[PDB]
This record gives sequence, structure tokens and C-alpha cells, in this order.
Amino acid sequence: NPSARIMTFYPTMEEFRNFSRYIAYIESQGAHRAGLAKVVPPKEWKPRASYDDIDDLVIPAPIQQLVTGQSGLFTQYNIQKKAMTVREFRKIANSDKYCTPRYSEFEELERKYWKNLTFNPPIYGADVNGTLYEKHVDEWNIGRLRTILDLVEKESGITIEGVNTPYLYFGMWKTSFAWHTEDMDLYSINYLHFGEPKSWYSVPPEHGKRLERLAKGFFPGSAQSCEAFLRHKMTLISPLMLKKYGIPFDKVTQEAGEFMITFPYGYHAGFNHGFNCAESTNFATRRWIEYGKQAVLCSCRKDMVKISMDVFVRKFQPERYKLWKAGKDNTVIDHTLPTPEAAEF
Ligand SMILES: O=C(O)c1ccnc(-c2cc(NC(=O)c3ccc(O)cc3)ccc2O)c1
Ligand SMILES: [Mn+2]
Ligand SMILES: [Zn+2]
Repeated sequence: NPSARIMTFYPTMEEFRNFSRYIAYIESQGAHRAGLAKVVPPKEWKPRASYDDIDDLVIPAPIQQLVTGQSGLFTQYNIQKKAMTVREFRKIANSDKYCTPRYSEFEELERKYWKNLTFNPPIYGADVNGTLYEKHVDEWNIGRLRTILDLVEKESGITIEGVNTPYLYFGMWKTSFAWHTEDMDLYSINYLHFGEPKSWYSVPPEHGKRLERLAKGFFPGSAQSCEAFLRHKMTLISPLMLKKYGIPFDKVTQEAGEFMITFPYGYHAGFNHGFNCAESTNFATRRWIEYGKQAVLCSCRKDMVKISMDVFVRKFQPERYKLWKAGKDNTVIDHTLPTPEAAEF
């Protein structure tokens, strides 16, 4: 994939069953070079009978997103509100003061997003522990994907919420997620159970460093106070600003019933079009490991997702364990190489 563009995939039912092999397949197709890929499951597939039980479900920690800034550069502050249900949230989301506006093309909605970002602060029901998969769904079950990230709980019992456990995200119009790569520069998977679309922007892993250089110029106090201030997931940067400073990016809209897959060191951001609900978790492959080892983490606060790479290096790269543990493994990552599990392809 020489243009590092966002690809879309339509696996048949036979290809869909083994998750790790399909991930490996799309990397042999170079999907990973965009940092983001969309996957459309066969029409024969569905993760849950109906979404009707849900109105009684609780959102423990609703977050009100207040946004300050101007001229393409914004900082998002997350004011926590008090708990509420899906029935309550849908009421406020479809309300006349928070609902989606009418529009022609997508480009129109996008303009309205970047123009009104900082007015009428919406509520985002984020980080809600839980799944909406029925127990019998055994293909692409975000709850139990069986990838090597499962080695983290198997050898230490540590469950990191949202990372090796699923998260549910209830959004309304204009709720967004700031520019970030995943914790420990992992993969993520995101399924949009129902409702209005979710739009995404993405920067190819091979240019992520350019985005960081730009971000440290725009936010010098923040750069100075943390080795990786973007992991705070508070920074929004408009596509025009990226364009103006010559950072390659791509955009995609995810509609209900479709998957997004993000790749290691793939910076991404986006917003919800209206009331919807999405499930998300991280995962890993053998290719992730070197990213794992070199990832720069937040340096200024505690309770930051940090994962011990020792177990991974001992098991999958034993020849370099001693060099690494002694700090002499000066390996250099090539963002275009696909994961070794694609030797089948
Ligand atoms: O909103 C989404 O659906 C979305 C899409 C893609 N990624 C995420 C995603 C979100 C987060 N967290 C955040 O964006 C976040 C922002 C402010 C906080 O105080 C705490 C957390 C951490 C990793 C992620 O992968 C969120
Ligand atoms: Mn993310
Ligand atoms: Zn920090």
C-alpha cells in the first residue's frame, strides 16, 4: 500500500472465523500502513439478537466534554457528571439542544463539527465496562479474541480495564476522541453496535513522528511538562491545520455494524454523528512487541497504562533478551513490514 490509504475489507464467512489470521491477511495487503482499516462482516453475521434490554443499563461516569481553543487547535477538558442510564442518555442525546443537525453531504456535517466544537458541551458516556455480545458469538468476539495480549493476564493476573477487557462507549452529537495512539502503542478494535455514524481521522504510522513534532510546537508548555503529552488524549487538531502544515492523513466514516481496526503507533481522532454505541478493546500481534519496547509513555502522572514487556521478550525474542535487559538492543522499527504471522500469505 504505497499511498498508505485507509482500506475497507469484506471477508466472506469462511475468512471471518479466525481473527488473528484475518488481521495478518490485511497486513499482507498493507492496510496497516494507513494506521486504520475498516472491516465489514458478512451479512450473515450478528453479535446480538436485539438491543432492547439496554435502556436500564447504567453509565457509572458520564463525562461532559468542554472544549477550549481556536484556529484548528483545541484542548478538551473532561468534567465528570453523575451516573445515568441508557434510557436517560438517549433522551438527552435526541433532545433538541443536543441532537444532530440536518445536512446534505458529509463535508457539511464535518464543517459544522469543527465550527461548533466549543459550544453546547455534550455528554459522552465513555469507559463503560461491559459487552453487548451474546455469549455464543465465537467469531470476532471483542470480549475474548484470543491474541497474545492474553499473555498479560495469564502470567500475572493483571486486568487493565479497556485494554484487555472490553469498553462500551455511548456517544451523542459532537462527542469526540482526541489525537492518540493506543496505550503501549497496541492495536485496537472498535465495533459500532448501533445508531449514528462515527467519523475517524488517521495518520500513517510512518509519519506519526511528524505529528508529534507539530504537536510539541503548538503546545510547548505541555511538551515541556511531559515526555508524551498526547497520551493525555486531550488534544484536538483540525484536518485543515494538518493540511496547512503538510501532515499526511486520511478520513473514514464508520457506520453501525462495521469494525475499525487501529494499528501500532497509528495516531487517530474523530467524532460521533449522533446517539450511538460502540464497543472497544486493545489487542496485539508479534509485530506489536517491538513497538511495545520502544513506546514513550506519559511521564507526569500515576495510574497510566504501563505494561511490563519482560514476558513478551523472553517468549518471542529470546535471542535479544540479554541485550535488551542490558539496554543495548538498538533495533530500529520499519513501519511498513507486516506481522510474521502472514507467512501463510
Ligand atoms: O471515542 C471512541 O470511540 C474512541 C475511538 C478510538 N479510541 C478511543 C480511545 C479513548 C481513550 N481515552 C480517551 O480518549 C480519554 C480522554 C480523556 C480522559 O480523561 C480519559 C480518556 C483511550 C484509548 C482509546 O483507544 C476512543
Ligand atoms: Mn484509540
Ligand atoms: Zn503526562
